[PDB]
Amino acid sequence: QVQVVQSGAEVKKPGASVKVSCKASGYTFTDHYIHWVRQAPGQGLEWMGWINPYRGGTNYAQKFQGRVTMTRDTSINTAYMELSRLRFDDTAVYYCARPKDCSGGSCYDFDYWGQGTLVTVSSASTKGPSVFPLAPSSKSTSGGTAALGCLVKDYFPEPVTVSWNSGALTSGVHTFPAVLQSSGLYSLSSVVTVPSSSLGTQTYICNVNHKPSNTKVDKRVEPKSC
Amino acid sequence: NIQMTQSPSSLSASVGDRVTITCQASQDISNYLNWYQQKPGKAPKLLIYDASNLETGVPSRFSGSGSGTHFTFTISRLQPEDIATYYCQVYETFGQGTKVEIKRTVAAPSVFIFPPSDEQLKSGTASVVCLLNNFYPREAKVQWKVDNALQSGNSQESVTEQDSKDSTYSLSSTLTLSKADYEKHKVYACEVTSVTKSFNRGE
Repeated sequence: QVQVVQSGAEVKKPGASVKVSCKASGYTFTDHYIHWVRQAPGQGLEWMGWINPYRGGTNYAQKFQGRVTMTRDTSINTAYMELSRLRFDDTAVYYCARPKDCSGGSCYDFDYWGQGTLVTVSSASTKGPSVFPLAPSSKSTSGGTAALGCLVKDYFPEPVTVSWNSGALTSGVHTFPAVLQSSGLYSLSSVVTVPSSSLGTQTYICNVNHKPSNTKVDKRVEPKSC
Repeated sequence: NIQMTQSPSSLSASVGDRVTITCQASQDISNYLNWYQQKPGKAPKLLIYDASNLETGVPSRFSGSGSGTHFTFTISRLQPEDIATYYCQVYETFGQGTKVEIKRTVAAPSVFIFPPSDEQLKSGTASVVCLLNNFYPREAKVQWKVDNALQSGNSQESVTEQDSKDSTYSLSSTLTLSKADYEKHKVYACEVTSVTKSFNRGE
């Protein structure tokens, strides 16, 4: 199946450079152009430029001209986007996309997108998260419904993803967006509501992944006796 | 070169009715306009290409029309999973976007409160979490009372996007205290406006 997979999120200091990879599979890498589109937090989509994998020709928007470099390695079907002299407002999710087949010479119908790559331009260092249980108890039980979860505290940079029972538990799950604490580190909670009659019978494990620190945590949340 | 004017900036509609969004190009672009759906935390997903053609795999309730400078994107019957921001785009220019939201009936939140875990207390910090589950509309005020004393400046709120199934929101309020301060007080109350959920530290 046609897939386009990018490299993981990372934090880069101001004035440094970042290079995001974009690996294409399931189709002839040279038959389609590779475009890059970025999105600042809470903003729209901004086209950066394209590269032709066949010969390597590029075309950059004048905003990034002289500051961006798009290359490719056909032997591994990977395109690269290097952004140098990083500004604080370069913090964005960076996507790569390929267009559909067309004969007009300008194909811009982006039919496959990469998952994106969050680049945080900050001097703060990477810190792995601490995961604590949010144990269900009487104070976490309303009616016949009980609430439980995991607290993911003091990590940097974003993002962390949370699943439950390795993806087998999705109904009732709410993974809140991270909040930026005054300390400069992020924190979020992931919760799920389940029947109170399943406490002590069903096993509930939260799977917290923080790729920037290469850290995965699986914690079983156990009921309280109060 | 080309400027796109997308309208409306945002809209709210009920499940089943017709959602309509327009884009105006600064110059004749023939039929070379595309429409994308971006769910929160997700990459954009192509829905309509060349302004009229349904992209392979896209449900038939999505459609587009227009040629030249005036274009339209339509969802025939809005579904709960269609909560997203939609973009039009020609060549190198993306429209400003339209955040479509669901109007639904009022739902009261289910309020839960979690005392700090013993594991976190060993680290010298206490986080107490108040959860507002599956409520509508989004407006809600949450405040913290510690031994019946109003708190300020030591709590942070986080609200999820509208749920893809029941169109409700969820909110979390996290009161952060030092370990010494947490053991210095007894009653920890979360007030949601108006209902109260509270616990005692020793219990």
